[PDB]
Amino acid sequence: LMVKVLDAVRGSPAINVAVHVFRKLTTEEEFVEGIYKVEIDTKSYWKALGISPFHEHAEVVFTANDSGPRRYTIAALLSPYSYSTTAVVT
Amino acid sequence: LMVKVLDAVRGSPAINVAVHVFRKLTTEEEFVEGIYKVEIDTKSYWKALGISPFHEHAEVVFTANDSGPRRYTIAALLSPYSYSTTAVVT
Amino acid sequence: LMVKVLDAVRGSPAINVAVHVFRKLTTEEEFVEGIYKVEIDTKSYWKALGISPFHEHAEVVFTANDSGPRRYTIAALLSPYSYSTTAVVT
Amino acid sequence: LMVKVLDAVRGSPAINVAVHVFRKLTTEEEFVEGIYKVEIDTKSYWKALGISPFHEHAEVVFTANDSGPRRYTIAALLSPYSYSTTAVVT
Amino acid sequence: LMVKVLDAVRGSPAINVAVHVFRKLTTEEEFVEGIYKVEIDTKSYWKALGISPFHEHAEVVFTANDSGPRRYTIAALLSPYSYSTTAVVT
Repeated sequence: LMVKVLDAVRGSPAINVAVHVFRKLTTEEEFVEGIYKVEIDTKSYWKALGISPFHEHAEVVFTANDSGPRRYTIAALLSPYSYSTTAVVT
Repeated sequence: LMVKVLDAVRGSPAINVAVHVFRKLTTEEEFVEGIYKVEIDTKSYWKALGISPFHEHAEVVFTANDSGPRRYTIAALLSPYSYSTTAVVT
Repeated sequence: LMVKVLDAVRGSPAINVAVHVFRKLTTEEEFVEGIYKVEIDTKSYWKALGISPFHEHAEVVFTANDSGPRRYTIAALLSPYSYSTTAVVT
Repeated sequence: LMVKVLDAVRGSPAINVAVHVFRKLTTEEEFVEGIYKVEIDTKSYWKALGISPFHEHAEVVFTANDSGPRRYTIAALLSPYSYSTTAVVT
Repeated sequence: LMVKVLDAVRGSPAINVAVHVFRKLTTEEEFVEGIYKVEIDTKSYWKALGISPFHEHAEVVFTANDSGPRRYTIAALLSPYSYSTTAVVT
């Protein structure tokens, strides 16, 4: 096994490189999560409550209200640039 | 095995490279999640509650209300550029 | 095994490199989480409450209200640049 | 095993490098969390309450109110730059 | 095993390097948390309350109010620069 990336560079590039080499209730093992990973406004309400939740008798009301004014302005996500003009105006 | 990417570069490129080499209740193992992964406004309400939820007797009302003003303005996602003009105006 | 990244560089590049080499209730082992990972406005309300929550008798009301004015202005996320003009004006 | 990154550099690059080499209720072992990890406005309300919470009889009201004016202005996240002009004006 | 990063440098680069080499109720062992890790406005309300909280009979009201004016202006996060002009004006 032998990988080679970007051996010779002349100039001024804008580079995003990720080299991953692998050789060989909730269970996760022998992994990698989130190599260049972006989460914007990620919501998780109920996750992995437990072994025995709400088992015998339960009266549950679940109101999830996502509202209100929300502005997300991203000029560049995971987007390298060179000799470029990036601007957000208002 | 031998991979080769972008051996020689002259100039100023805008590059997004990802080289992945592999050699050989909820269970996930020996994996990779999210190489250049973007989640915008991702919602997960109920996930993996548990072994015995709401087992015997349950009275559950589930109201998921997604409303309200929401503006997402992304000029570039995973989109490299060179010698370019990127702008968001308002 | 032998990896090689960016052997020779002449100039002024804007570089984001991540080389990962691997050789060989909630359980997570032998992993890596968050190599160049961005979380903006990430919400987790109820997670891994416990072994026996709300077991016998429970009266639970769950109101999750996400509202209000919220402005997120990011000029560049994980986006290196060279010979570039980046600006956020208001 | 032998990795090599950025052997020779001439100039003034803006570099973000992370080399990770691995060789071989809530449980997490033999891992690394947060290599170049950014959390902005991360919220976790109830997590890992305990072995036996709210077991016999519980009357719980849960109101999570996220509101109010909030401005996040980040000119560059994990985004190195060289020969560049970065500005936030108001 | 032998890693090599940034063998020869001529000039004035702006560098962020992190080399990690590994060889071989809440439990976490044999790990590293937070290599170049940034938390801005991170909130954790109830975490790991205890073995037996709210066990027999509980009347709990939970109001989490996040409001008010809040301005976060960061010109550069984990973003080295060289021959650059960085400014925040108001």
